[PDB]
Amino acid sequence: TQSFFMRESKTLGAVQIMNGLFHIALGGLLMIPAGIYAPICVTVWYPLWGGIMYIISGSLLAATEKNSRKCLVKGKMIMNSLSLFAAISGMILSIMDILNIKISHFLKMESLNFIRAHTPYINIYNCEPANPSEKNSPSTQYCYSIQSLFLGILSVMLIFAFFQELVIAGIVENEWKR
Amino acid sequence: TQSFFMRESKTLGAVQIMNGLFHIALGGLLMIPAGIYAPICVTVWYPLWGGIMYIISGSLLAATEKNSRKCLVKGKMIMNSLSLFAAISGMILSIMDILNIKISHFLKMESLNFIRAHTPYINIYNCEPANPSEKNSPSTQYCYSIQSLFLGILSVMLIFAFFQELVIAGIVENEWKR
Amino acid sequence: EIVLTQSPATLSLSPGERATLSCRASQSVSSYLAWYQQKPGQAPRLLIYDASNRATGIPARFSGSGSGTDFTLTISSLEPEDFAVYYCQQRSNWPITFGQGTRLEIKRTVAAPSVFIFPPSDEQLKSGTASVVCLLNNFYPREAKVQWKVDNALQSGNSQESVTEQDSKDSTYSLSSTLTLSKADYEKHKVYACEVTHQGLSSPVTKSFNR
Amino acid sequence: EIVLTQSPATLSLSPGERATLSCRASQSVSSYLAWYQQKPGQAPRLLIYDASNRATGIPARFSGSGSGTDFTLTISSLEPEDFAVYYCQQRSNWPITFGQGTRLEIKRTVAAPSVFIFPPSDEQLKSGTASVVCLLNNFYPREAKVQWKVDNALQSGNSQESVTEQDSKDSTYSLSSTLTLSKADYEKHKVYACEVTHQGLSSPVTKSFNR
Ligand SMILES: CC(C)CCC[C@@H](C)[C@H]1CC[C@H]2[C@@H]3CC=C4C[C@@H](OC(=O)CCC(=O)O)CC[C@]4(C)[C@H]3CC[C@]12C
Ligand SMILES: CC(C)CCC[C@@H](C)[C@H]1CC[C@H]2[C@@H]3CC=C4C[C@@H](OC(=O)CCC(=O)O)CC[C@]4(C)[C@H]3CC[C@]12C
Repeated sequence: TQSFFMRESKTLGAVQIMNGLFHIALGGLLMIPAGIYAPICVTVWYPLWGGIMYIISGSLLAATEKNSRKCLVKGKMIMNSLSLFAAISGMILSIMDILNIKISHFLKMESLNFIRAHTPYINIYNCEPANPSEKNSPSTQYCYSIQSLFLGILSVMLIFAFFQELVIAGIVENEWKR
Repeated sequence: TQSFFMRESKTLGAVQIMNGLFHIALGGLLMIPAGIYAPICVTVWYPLWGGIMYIISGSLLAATEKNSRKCLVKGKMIMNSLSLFAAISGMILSIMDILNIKISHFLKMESLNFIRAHTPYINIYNCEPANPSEKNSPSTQYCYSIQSLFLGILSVMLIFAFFQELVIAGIVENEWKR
Repeated sequence: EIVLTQSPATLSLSPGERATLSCRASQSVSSYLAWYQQKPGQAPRLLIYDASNRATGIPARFSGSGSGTDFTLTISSLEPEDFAVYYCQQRSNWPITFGQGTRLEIKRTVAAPSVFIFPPSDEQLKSGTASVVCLLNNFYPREAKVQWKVDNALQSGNSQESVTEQDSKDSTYSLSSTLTLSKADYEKHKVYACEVTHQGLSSPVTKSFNR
Repeated sequence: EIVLTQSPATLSLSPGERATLSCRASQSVSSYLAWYQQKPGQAPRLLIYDASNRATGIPARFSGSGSGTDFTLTISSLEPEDFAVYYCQQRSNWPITFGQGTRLEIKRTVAAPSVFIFPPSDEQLKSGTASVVCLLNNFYPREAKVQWKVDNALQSGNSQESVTEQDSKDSTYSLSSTLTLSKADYEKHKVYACEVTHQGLSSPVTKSFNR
């Protein structure tokens, strides 16, 4: 409840633009052709409007001093509330797709046809050799490698999304005393 | 040559701590077991160098106001010089690994033994069916996902290293007029 | 490669509660197994897989588990549709090997068998063959010792016989020994007879007819 | 599946500059090809691959390219170690098919052949066989028409012959027709002779001996 960040709030909104840039860059980098059943990050298009929202929030603090009325003094509340809502949706999707990977199939999430035709003869959710022998096969090894890579990138996205939500929650609790 | 960032340089150094955080996070993420011959960035341990050099600079710019002597005012030139040299090496290695990936073998960069035992049976530099037929086989068309992932990781690494070098060059040029 | 051995079939199961069999293997198979239920007249049905999970969509009162080379399964409920063959398989190394089959019985009391004779007919012999049939019915169990003798002499490698199924009322077994015989051998032989022995008779009995 | 046909061998190559052969295929093969150099007495050596890149570590004065079904290669330099067989292969679809072989010659002038006779020996006939040899030497080219007649009668399917290599001085070919013959047939026959024809003779010549 200690107020010590209001006077040094120039950087808090200054970093958000490049936070959104990083988020949208990661979302774009995650759009590599993988297989048939794309993850939940595809069917919702969350990274696109999430990064747009973050960069708009960062650019909102371009002029902290009072310049105009009803545009730089009234939007500060709706914008932070919607940013917090986007953040909580971010945690919901992140926890769901971090819990659904180590357990069996839950939902479908079909990928679009333009990228599906590139790699239509493989699956990403499960790959079993269907034989107790030949366990030391390149197919299973490559599956384990790519699954570990996907898990790592998802964990990285989780950690930085959580940090972004923490700073957004701090900045939104700065304005109002509940 | 127009000096307009000196008075508002707090953000420029503020973003550097978490830029180094991004650098070290990417370095840790890229260290998943992937193939037999590790890339050049593995044996050089560059991400640790970049992260440490960036975080120590961020710690240096914690207090801009004159507080002590010979510690917060003398190292501002050695720090900038070492950061610039580290960035120079950064994009030198970046261009090296982005040029050696589409051309034939140049060097080996043999990986360490602890990761060696886990992934013995797959190559990362080149996968070929070794047969003119069976082109539409998983073992042939099922490398391009990680190929594009590595290409994108290297590209974003190069872009962010270039941006960091640009901002550091601007900062050091602000200090001294050449 | 891998060969599977099964418990002996035709197990005498009184109408009680206990029912247990086994399926062993020579080489140490993996932990996971598979048991299936086979019924005649239509497609078979799944029974249990991995010896740790129940059936999907079918209620299962069975209890089967085990590890290594010895496995035990037991069923306590008595339903009128469980009397069928049992198959055990393995999936340790390709190619896989299948079992032979164990069929359960109903514990029916023994019945006194009967005999009959039938000399060859004129139309039968005019075709170029002569067959004599001895009818066996109302006997238990299906195992029996029936042979043929001609002129007090023993012949082998000439009899083909098939068994019947069990009725839904009394589960009565029937048999009919039939041998195709040549005309030339039929002409030069005098005495034809068939002999049957069973637990229901204290002394062998034979029937003879005049040609 | 894929079958490869080659240009006819024994091509007459005068000591000039031009030297060209071909290797065709029935089905349309892929663009990439492979040509190899084979030498007798030791391991062969690479010649050219993909019809677009030179040899690795070996200087190459050759010029071979082509596409589709027709391919052309030409060599202008004349070295004393290029006289060998040529092999063409393909790698379009498994299994691969190999060629037969084309060997180049030296353009040696024709030489007059000679003939000889040799009656069977006492030690030879005592073993249980009798062979007569007609020696052929100093003839060009290797192709020749030699046959045997006994008592002015023609026999077939009894002659086995092998050819020799070429010397490093004059490249002279030699032949020696030898047929193993039974004693019983040797006793009852009168006249043995062998006949040879060639471009160097204007009329067939034969030699006979008294038994
Ligand atoms: C605003 C943008 C920057 C957000 C990020 C979008 C990219 C992550 C996606 C959008 C379309 C995708 C592209 C769609 C198609 C291809 C074709 C693909 O090569 C092909 O398949 C050739 C075309 C064919 O053979 O059909 C290379 C990847 C690429 C460029 C994809 C790369 C990733 C792209 C650019
Ligand atoms: C906030 C944004 C503007 C920062 C920049 C992000 C993108 C504009 C850049 C970053 C890395 C670039 C990617 C680097 C590598 C590739 C690989 C490339 O793959 C191929 O074309 C080869 C296909 C194959 O044959 O495998 C597709 C484009 C892509 C994703 C590039 C798309 C554009 C990306 C995502």
